[PDB]
Amino acid sequence: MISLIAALAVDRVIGMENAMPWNLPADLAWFKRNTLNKPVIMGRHTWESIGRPLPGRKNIILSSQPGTDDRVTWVKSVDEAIAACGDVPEIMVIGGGRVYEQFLPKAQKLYLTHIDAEVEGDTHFPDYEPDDWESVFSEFHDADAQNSHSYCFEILERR
Ligand SMILES: NC(=O)c1ccc[n+]([C@@H]2O[C@H](COP(=O)([O-])OP(=O)(O)OC[C@H]3O[C@@H](n4cnc5c(N)ncnc54)[C@H](OP(=O)(O)O)[C@@H]3O)[C@@H](O)[C@H]2O)c1
Ligand SMILES: CN(Cc1cnc2nc(N)[nH]c(=O)c2n1)c1ccc(C(=O)N[C@@H](CCC(=O)O)C(=O)O)cc1
Ligand SMILES: [Mn+2]
Ligand SMILES: [Mn+2]
Ligand SMILES: [Mn+2]
Ligand SMILES: [Mn+2]
Repeated sequence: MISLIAALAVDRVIGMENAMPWNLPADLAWFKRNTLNKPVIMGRHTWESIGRPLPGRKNIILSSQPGTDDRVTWVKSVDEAIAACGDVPEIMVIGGGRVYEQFLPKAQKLYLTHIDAEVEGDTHFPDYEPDDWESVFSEFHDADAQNSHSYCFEILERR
């Protein structure tokens, strides 16, 4: 099973200048909770944004070019990325925009954080078709001293 996980600001913005212009520790905790002990697939730009291997996860990087770090696994196509995960229950695709667009048709589950923040961005989550997805979990949180925007965690499953 392939899942996508992402945090989206208003208008589906997911990044700006290879970074994310919000700091929401509760959402990072959610990301860790839902990805630990699973393989994670990311594009090369997201690998450079994260800046180091994510511990406790098999890190698979998509790039057309040879890899430059043997602490992670480098693959050259979508099919190779999936195969490199082996026979696990759930593969997590962690972006960025180009990678989400290629894996969305293959995904059964979306883990989305909707952040109530107006962010100029240069990268968006794919338009997906709402009729294709059932919301199975949602949990809203007001802003607090640690998280400066309200946010909603949602899980959707392909109908
Ligand atoms: N809000 C969130 O949840 C979230 C999550 C992840 C990322 N982001 C943000 O997303 C932005 C980065 O996204 P992006 O769309 O620019 O880049 P991306 O999807 O991270 O990386 C694209 C790169 O991945 C490689 N790639 C993708 N598909 C491939 C394929 N089929 N075969 C081979 N290589 C492939 C290519 O590398 P080569 O050029 O080396 O061939 C391509 O240039 C940043 O702003 C980051 O902060 C946000
Ligand atoms: C840019 N990026 C890709 C990306 C994909 N999907 C996402 N989905 C959502 N919901 N929120 C995102 O921020 C998000 N980010 C990342 C991803 C992870 C990290 C990072 O440092 N993670 C640590 C933190 C553990 C903690 O603080 O509790 C860890 O996991 O151990 C940094 C940048
Ligand atoms: Mn092929
Ligand atoms: Mn197999
Ligand atoms: Mn806000
Ligand atoms: Mn599209």
